[PDB]
Amino acid sequence: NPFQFYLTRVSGVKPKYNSGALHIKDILSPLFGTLVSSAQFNYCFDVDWLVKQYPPEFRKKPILLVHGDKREAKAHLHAQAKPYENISLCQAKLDIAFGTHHTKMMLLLYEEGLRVVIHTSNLIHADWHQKTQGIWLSPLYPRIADGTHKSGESPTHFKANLISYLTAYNAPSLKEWIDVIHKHDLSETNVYLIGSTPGRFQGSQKDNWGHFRLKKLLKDHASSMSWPVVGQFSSVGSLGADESKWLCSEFKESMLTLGVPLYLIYPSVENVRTSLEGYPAGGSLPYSIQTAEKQNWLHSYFHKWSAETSGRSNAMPHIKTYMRPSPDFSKIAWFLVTSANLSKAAWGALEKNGTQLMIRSYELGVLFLPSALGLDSFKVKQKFATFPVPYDLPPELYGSKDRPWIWNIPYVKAPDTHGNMWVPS
Amino acid sequence: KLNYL
Repeated sequence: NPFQFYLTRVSGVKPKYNSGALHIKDILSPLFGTLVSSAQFNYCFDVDWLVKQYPPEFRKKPILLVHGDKREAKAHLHAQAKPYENISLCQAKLDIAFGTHHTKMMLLLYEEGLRVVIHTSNLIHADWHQKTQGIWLSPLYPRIADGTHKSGESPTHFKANLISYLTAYNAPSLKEWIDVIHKHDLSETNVYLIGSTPGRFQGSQKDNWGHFRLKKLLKDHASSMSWPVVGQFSSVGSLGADESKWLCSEFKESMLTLGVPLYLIYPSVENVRTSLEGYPAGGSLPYSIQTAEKQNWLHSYFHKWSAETSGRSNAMPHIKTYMRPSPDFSKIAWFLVTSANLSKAAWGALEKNGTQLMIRSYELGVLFLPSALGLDSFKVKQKFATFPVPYDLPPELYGSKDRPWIWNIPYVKAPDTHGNMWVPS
Repeated sequence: KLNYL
């Protein structure tokens, strides 16, 4: 398996659907290596739950929490962590407003080497229970022989890209992790790192982050050949008064680069209502009425969540994926799993028009490029050399009575799976 | 932050 792309375990589906899936307990297990230290980058944390996901033998080993919390929320997280002597925290500077530290990554240092995990789940019980989530597992990276001179770099430049990503934080405790990475051989890595980092970027630096990073990687490492772009996510930024402000202009332009139908997959009310969680799935799908009412044009790009291929049509998506299928969806030019939702905050927007890219948040993803495997395209694995696309193709359009799930309005005409209504406030 | 809410 050259991909090492996985879904999380979903509670309440048949065991056959969890056979190739991983729980956080699986990732942290002694079978994955003899843990010495770990860093956990995320947005939301439940420290008590988190510490229990580590096996008993590893629970006292040092853990770093990399979060973006401020003020009182910062205090609460510190309070939450206080009991656990072995836990430190690193607050990621969020200088631009409406930015979040959204990246989901684990750095796992073991006796036998190093592992990097990039995924889509918050570190809270609910994100790993009945959600469709994604995970990329690096190989076990060996330590570089104390007597030798080598870069430990891959053809995808992953090691140097991860180090730059970590460097942008400008944080003391990450420098230690940067130095651990320096010591290790990451040359077997076959994915490309796509990061977002808060700032305003100019010159050659435009290419470093966000969708421009993607544009660049697709220019240099894909080739040209009516191939649709598919984008799938769980949160929706304010995109502008029409598609030309951002969506089809700079964002789709980046996505269509190589060497055009746009499908966007976002759960409908109906998807959420009849899900395994019911309406409380929508607590993880924060599309507000305020933002939605500003951009009604967007919703005609919207397609339902369907995932019979992976038995997860009723496990609401918290995964975020972007890809470029052929016209019949039998193959793809590339695949991206990432923390980046459909927002300017996450992907970046052009300022002082043309000259500046403005990114608000920290985001991280891995891009699977056929060229990194020596191929021209991947075949889509129909039932979750052939990439495991975790939802159904082609994506199905919203029916005329469907609406996008919007989290802050009531749904009281029909009960959900659990016979409840949804009344926010 | 313990969740989005």
